[PDB]
Amino acid sequence: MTGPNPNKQAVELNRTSLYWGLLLIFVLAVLFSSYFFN
Amino acid sequence: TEGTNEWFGVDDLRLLAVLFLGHWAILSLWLGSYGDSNEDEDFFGEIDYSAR
Amino acid sequence: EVQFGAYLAVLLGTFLPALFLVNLFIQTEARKAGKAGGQDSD
Amino acid sequence: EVQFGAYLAVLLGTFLPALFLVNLFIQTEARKAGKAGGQDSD
Amino acid sequence: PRSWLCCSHFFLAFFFLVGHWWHSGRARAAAAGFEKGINRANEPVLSMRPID
Amino acid sequence: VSLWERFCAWITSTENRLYIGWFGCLMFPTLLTATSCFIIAFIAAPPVDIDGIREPVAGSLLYGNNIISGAVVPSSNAIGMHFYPIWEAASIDEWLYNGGPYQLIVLHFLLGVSAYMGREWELSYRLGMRPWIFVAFSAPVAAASAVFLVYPIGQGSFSDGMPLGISGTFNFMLVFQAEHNILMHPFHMAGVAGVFGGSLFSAMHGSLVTSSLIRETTENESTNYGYKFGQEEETYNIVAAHGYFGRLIFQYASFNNSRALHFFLALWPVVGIWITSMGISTMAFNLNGFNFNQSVVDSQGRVINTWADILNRANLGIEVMHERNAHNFPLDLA
Amino acid sequence: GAFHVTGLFGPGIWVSDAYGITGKVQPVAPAWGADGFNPFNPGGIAAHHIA
Amino acid sequence: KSQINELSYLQVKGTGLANRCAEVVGEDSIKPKPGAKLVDMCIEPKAWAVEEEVGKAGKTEKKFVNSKVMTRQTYTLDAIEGPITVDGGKITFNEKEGIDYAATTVQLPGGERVPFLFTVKDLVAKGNGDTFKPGFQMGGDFNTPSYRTGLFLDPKGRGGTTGYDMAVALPALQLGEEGDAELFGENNKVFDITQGRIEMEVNKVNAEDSEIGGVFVATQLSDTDMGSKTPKKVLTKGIFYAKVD
Amino acid sequence: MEALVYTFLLIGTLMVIFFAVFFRETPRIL
Amino acid sequence: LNPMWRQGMFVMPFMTRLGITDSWGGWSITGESVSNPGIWSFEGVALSHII
Amino acid sequence: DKLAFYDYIGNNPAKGGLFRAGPMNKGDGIAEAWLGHPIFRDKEGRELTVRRMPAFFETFPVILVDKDGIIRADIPFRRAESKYSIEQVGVTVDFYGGKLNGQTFKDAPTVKKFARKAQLGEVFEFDRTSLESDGVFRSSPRGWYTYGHANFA
Amino acid sequence: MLTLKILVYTTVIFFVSLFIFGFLSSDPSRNPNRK
Amino acid sequence: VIDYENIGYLGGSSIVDINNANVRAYLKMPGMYPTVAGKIVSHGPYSGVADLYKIPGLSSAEADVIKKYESRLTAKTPSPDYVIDRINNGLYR
Ligand code: CLA
Ligand code: CLA
Ligand code: CLA
Ligand code: CLA
Ligand SMILES: CC(C)=CCC/C(C)=C/CC/C(C)=C/CC/C(C)=C/CC/C(C)=C/CC/C(C)=C/CC/C(C)=C/CC/C(C)=C/CC/C(C)=C/CC1=CC(=O)C(C)=C(C)C1=O
Ligand SMILES: CCCCCCCCCCCCCCCC(=O)OC[C@H](COP(=O)(O)OC[C@@H](O)CO)OC(=O)CCCCCCCCCCCCCCC
Ligand SMILES: CC1=C(/C=C/C(C)=C/C=C/C(C)=C/C=C/C=C(C)/C=C/C=C(C)/C=C/C2=C(C)CCCC2(C)C)C(C)(C)CCC1
Ligand code: OEX
Ligand SMILES: [Fe+2]
Repeated sequence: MTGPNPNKQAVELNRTSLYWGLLLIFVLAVLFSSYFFN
Repeated sequence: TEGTNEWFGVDDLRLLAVLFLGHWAILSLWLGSYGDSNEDEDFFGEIDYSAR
Repeated sequence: EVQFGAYLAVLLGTFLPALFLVNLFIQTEARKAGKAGGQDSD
Repeated sequence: EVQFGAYLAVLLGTFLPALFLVNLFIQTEARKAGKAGGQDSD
Repeated sequence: PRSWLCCSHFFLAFFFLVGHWWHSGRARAAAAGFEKGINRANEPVLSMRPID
Repeated sequence: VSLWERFCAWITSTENRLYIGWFGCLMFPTLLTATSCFIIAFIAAPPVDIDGIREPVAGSLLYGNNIISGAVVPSSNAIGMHFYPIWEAASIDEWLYNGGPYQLIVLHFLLGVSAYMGREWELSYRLGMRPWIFVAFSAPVAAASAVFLVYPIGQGSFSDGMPLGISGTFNFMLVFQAEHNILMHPFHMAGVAGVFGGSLFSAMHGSLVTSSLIRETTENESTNYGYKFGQEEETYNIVAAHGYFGRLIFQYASFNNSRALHFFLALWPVVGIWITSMGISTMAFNLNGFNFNQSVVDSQGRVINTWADILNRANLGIEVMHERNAHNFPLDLA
Repeated sequence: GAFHVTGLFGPGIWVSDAYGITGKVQPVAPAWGADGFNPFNPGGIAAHHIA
Repeated sequence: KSQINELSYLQVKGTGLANRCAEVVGEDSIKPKPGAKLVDMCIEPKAWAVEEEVGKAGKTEKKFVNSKVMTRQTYTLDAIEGPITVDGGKITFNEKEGIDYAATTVQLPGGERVPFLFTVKDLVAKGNGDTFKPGFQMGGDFNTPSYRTGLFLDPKGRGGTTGYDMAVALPALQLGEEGDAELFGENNKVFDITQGRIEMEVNKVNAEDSEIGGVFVATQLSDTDMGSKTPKKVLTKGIFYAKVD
Repeated sequence: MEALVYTFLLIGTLMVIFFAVFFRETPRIL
Repeated sequence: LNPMWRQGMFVMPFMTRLGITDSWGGWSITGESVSNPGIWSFEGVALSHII
Repeated sequence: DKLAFYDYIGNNPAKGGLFRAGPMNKGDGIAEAWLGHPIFRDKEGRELTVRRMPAFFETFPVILVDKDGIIRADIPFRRAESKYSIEQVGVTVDFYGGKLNGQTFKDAPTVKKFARKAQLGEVFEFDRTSLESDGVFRSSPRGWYTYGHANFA
Repeated sequence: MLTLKILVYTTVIFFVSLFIFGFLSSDPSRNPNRK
Repeated sequence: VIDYENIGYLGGSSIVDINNANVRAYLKMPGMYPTVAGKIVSHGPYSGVADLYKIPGLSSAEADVIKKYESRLTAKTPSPDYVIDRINNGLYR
């Protein structure tokens, strides 16, 4: 190895942006399912 | 020709030059350190710690 | 007759990205509980 | 002829429990980076 | 009498291969000094690199 | 200073990630070739004439198998014991038909496992350890060489060798039962006692240590975090677990010595698998197990059945059905 | 363009006729003129990657 | 030859020599006697070809692609006996005994394995003239038996003269008035006999040694596994050798 | 189509064997 | 009547464009049989992009 | 038709398998009608009953037994040295009730087809094209309930 | 097929010679006791 | 074959077939195994019991045991899968 990277950061996702990203996936799952099942 | 009674499976003459250049190419590496040493230096141990 | 590879498209198109976004929230709350120093940091 | 509900059994039997065990590790390392207080706690 | 000889001298010839493994593991380590165990004062693993 | 001494210093260095050693010079090229040919022959390999009757048995995944049925098929009955490499096959298509990769995998396996065993010796020498972990590993090396090497020798063909698979294993065990009667043989009996006993004393020793652990944690955190690595304090009250087992059976049946205790865990399985692997070996040369068929008779002389006669009728069912086309003559001499 | 395409040290490009009946991998000699910029000329591909 | 007969058994084995027919030396004429009986006719093919749908430039006419044999060295026929009867117009041959079948398997492009029984059973040869000459050329029909004798058991355990006759691990197929008649073809195992046409051509004779030998060409039909598939036409070529006595 | 799942399970199992050997949590004294 | 572009082959016309016609099975896209394609066949390219 | 429907081995819960899935109609199809009760008689005229498959046996050889236990006819595995084949004994089949109500088949091709399906209890006409019924028996909900709640306990 | 065969005898007696001349390289003296 | 007629004439009906029976089927007739039964099985298709006297290499004693059992011998249609395994069909006591 070498030394520890000084470019370590942390990732954040608040409770607000969770519900956006969940609803984004389910609505795209509702929309595109009917075409994939054909 | 499988069940021929030939030495080390050497069917063709070309396979010998493979064998001789394999043992000797590492033998010459080995003689670069353990060769050209004193063949007349003994010990009364069970194991020798002479040199590299 | 429907395409039987569409169940794998939809149910992994739901679950794999949605379980991803849950993980970024759980480690967010763990860092906030990590710094806070009380009863949950460990 | 194979059962087409077995793809959903296996590929969710892999991914859903295996993505679960990843989450318990990521929040474990976030709590350790949370308490440590340097460059990553926030 | 073939099946008695091929199943008894074969039977022994594995256990004498185990005798090559026991008696040479001890003899190589009796020559080196650590057949009785690791020294508590000087452990060789502690004077090595970090483990990785 | 020399190039060889700077190479011997690296190849015998314990400071490597994995110790290579001088046995790794012929462990790693052997086992990586047994591996890289196994993955290809298990996934994509055409069917193989195993019975020598030109009825090719599918064994790979691309030819409609699964994890259970798919298997690297042994070589042909037509080849038998002959050495069959790639260069003595005149094409690879002729090689893969006649059971090619079974000999390439097995012969590079038994060299690599007998070199993995010597590698366990070598690092014990360079670390200051007492040497004999590799003697305990002799017991699966004895058993691997019994079903892949010794049993094809005494039966005269690699086609009787063990198929590299899961369903092929149970084709091997049942046909070995009908032709050799392994269950009545006292060396399979001495290794069933080796692994039933081995799994007993494993879970019996592992429970008495975990029973007598010392308080070093709280009830919230894990039990395992009361052991710091490399500590010098003993992590369990060994007097406590001795007084428990000294009352569970009686007093004199308990090892107070932990060294003699941890030796008996290494004795019992390993001796049980040395003896078992020389059961397959002595039954490779058709010295079969016991045969008590028609042993109990009345005074009139009529045969009274026993449990061995019921066991015989199970052996007669597998004997008349194994290799159902390969036989032409009334006695399975092979 | 000089070795793989022109077949000096390579197989060449799949070429074909005008109507998709015959086609084979063959070396393609480059066309340097204004005919090289005809994109249905396979010689323009060899002339491009060389130039 | 007599050069092969010089060797002992330990010098031939493992060398692939016993597979190969002899080489006759020189050319002359030999006359078949009234009681003339052919002694050591061996046939060995040197090339194989299976009739397929070939991918030409734009067309798909049937042509022969060749193939690589995969059974190793087991293709040669040997020891074929038979009397040489003299019809007035044309000399004839009818084989009687000897190893007159050699099962083998060739592989096509694509990975398809085509087994076929290579045989000369019940051969009626007819050739121009009476005496064997370097211009002599005889041939005729032979009967191919099936590749499997009727007591062969398939993977389910079904044969023509033994075994079951239904899908033994599918016990709900024989339910109803129809039964299992949807898979009827894979239950009925039919022994099949087809025809084959070989064309031999003598070109080198010894009369001082009474042994002939030349080039043949044989066509026949591959196997079907008792009606499991459509058999395919197999052409082969090679060299033979015979002792005319 | 069916054997594609079996292959993905096998090489996916050999991935986590690779990461467990080389990216192991290295134990340290003190 | 069944080329590679009917069978939905996507990356396979990119191997045959630059000069790969044979395979280890023995078939070819040009239809001419081959005894040995050597290393660079369809299986050789696919296995070498993995390595 | 309901009473003869219980006299059928495909309704036994001890015939299914574990990793085969779905209803029992996936087994052989939705039943349509009762084909009747075949009665087997030889050329002598005595009544032959087909020996029935037990629940253990997946495969079972077709055996025709008269009233006292003597083996009178079967379907032979080994057809060479055959001493009890249907061709020798000359077994005719007679149906009674069902949709084959008065019928008699006398030749060996047809009698062997009904002798195989008579060891499976009664004889039914199924509809195996509606649910893509493959041809192996499943288990009843009696069998599945006993599976879970005894592996749970 | 006689070109592959040449390649194997190179690779075998390369590593076999590393094995043979490995233990001839004063191999008992390579212990953690001394030297 | 699923439905093969003349299964009985092979071995067990005590009226044997000629061109389809095993050589074990002629063991039940005293006098014919192995010599007289060996010639019948070896040669080609027969059309009747009168063709049994056409065998090349018959004695008066070999025709005698055929004359005894000529009511029990009968000839049927040669189905070619039974005609191959007439010396040995893989049946052993
Ligand atoms: C280095 C480790 C190693 C070892 C031990 C082997 C061993 C073997 N390989 Mg393998 N192989 C290896 C690496 C190795 N392979 C690698 C890295 C590859 C990838 C290129 C292959 C690829 C490969 C293929 C593709 C095939 C083999 C095959 C074989 C077998 C026969 C090859 C042969 O002729 O050996 C040559 C051996 C010798 C000439 C003998 C050397 C032994 C020396 C001389 C020591 C003896 C000392 C002597 C007795 C002292 C005498 C003193 C005197 C005074 C009397 C054999 C089991 C073949 C096989 O298994 O087919 C079934 C086969 O087809 N191998
Ligand atoms: C209650 C039932 C029972 C029990 C407990 C046993 C117990 C045993 N039987 Mg047995 N048997 C039974 C019933 C039973 N039998 C019945 C009913 C039959 C008749 C069908 C048989 C027929 C039978 C046969 C025919 C054989 C046994 C054998 C054995 C032994 C197996 C141990 C073994 O092979 O490991 C030893 C370990 C190995 C073989 C593995 C070696 C693996 C090498 C070292 C490394 C492999 C590494 C791997 C490739 C990769 C590692 C992981 C990687 C990611 C790094 C053991 C004593 C075998 C025997 O006698 O011993 C040979 C044997 O051949 N039995
Ligand atoms: C010996 C001289 C020589 C010859 C014969 C060729 C031959 C060729 N060159 Mg080449 N070239 C040469 C020297 C030569 N080159 C040199 C010295 C250079 C400088 C390094 C170049 C740089 C060059 C480039 C950068 C391009 C060519 C292209 C071409 C091809 C032209 C025919 C064609 O399909 O273009 C078709 C013509 C075009 C695609 C015109 C490009 C204009 C763009 C597409 C406009 C749209 C842009 C916009 C962002 C798109 C979105 C808008 C939308 C609403 C439409 C042909 C193979 C073209 C090529 O490879 O295409 C296959 C190409 O793009 N050449
Ligand atoms: C006590 C529990 C129980 C029982 C007895 C049944 C019984 C039944 N269900 Mg049912 N079901 C249950 C719970 C139960 N269900 C629950 C909780 C759900 C919600 C998920 C369902 C959802 C469900 C559906 C959607 C359907 C049924 C159907 C059926 C019928 C046939 C099932 C079959 O063939 O099994 C199949 C056999 C197995 C699945 C094997 C059993 C489990 C094995 C032993 C593996 C155990 C798990 C393993 C250890 C973990 C592997 C993990 C790995 C992949 C990573 C049968 C009457 C079917 C039916 O006919 O309905 C009309 C149907 O369509 N059920
Ligand atoms: C008066 C009237 C009415 C008249 C009638 C007469 C009458 C009264 C009759 C009744 C009498 C009657 C039958 C009573 C007898 C009672 C009796 C014994 C009945 C039980 C019957 C029976 C069959 C018993 C025999 C079975 C038995 C218990 C066998 C014991 C087996 C045995 C000796 C095992 C030892 C194995 C062993 C060596 C284990 C140690 C190895 C091991 C890894 C252990 C782990 C371990 C051990 C340690 O040591 C310590 C330290 C630690 C750390 C540790 O890990
Ligand atoms: C092969 C591997 C497959 C990889 C797939 C994995 C990635 C998949 C998921 C990633 C995308 C996640 C999007 C997260 C979303 C997210 O977290 O939002 C938050 C994000 C930025 O938020 P901030 O900058 O406030 O973030 C603060 C941080 O603390 C957290 O982000 O917003 C966006 O990036 C743009 C807004 C998109 C928000 C969606 C708007 C549309 C609303 C939904 C519309 C549907 C309803 C329609 C009704 C008609
Ligand atoms: C695909 C498939 C299938 C199916 C399956 C399913 C359908 C499943 C489902 C499942 C489910 C669907 C499940 C669920 C579960 C859930 C859970 C487990 C949850 C939990 C919860 C919780 C966690 C809660 C919480 C809370 C709240 C919210 C509030 C308050 C607090 C509390 C805590 C209470 C089957 C097998 C048939 C077949 C094959 C395939
Ligand atoms: O190869 Mn496999 O198994 Ca021994 O026994 Mn003989 O050989 Mn065959 O038969 Mn049975
Ligand atoms: Fe312990």
